[PDB]
Amino acid sequence: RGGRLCYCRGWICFCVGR
Repeated sequence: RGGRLCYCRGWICFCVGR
């Protein structure tokens, strides 16, 4: 899982941390 996952999809990018 790493820790924080940032997903960028086009002109919007969100990132979630656990």
